[PDB]
Amino acid sequence: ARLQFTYNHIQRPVNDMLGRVAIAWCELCNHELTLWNEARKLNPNAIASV
Amino acid sequence: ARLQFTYNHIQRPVNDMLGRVAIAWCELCNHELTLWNEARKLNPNAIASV
Repeated sequence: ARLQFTYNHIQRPVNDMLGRVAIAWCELCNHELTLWNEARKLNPNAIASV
Repeated sequence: ARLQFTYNHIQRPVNDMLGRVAIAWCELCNHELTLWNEARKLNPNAIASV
């Protein structure tokens, strides 16, 4: 708990590696939400029941 | 670089393994393109903005 953010040269690779993971999830959510919100308008009963 | 494609019995398992990976990606692209290209006709503004 005292060391976690003090060693700058260890944190830089982590910020890059985890930042890329966070972005990948964000792009995937936008893709799925866009398809789901369009199907919702065509057939409300099916989408709501599922 | 000299060994890579000369040891025939090593390359056969690799051709099978990687051939299967390439096919899996190809089938997945056809599935996603088909859904995306239909949504594009229903709501061009939402799809283009994303």
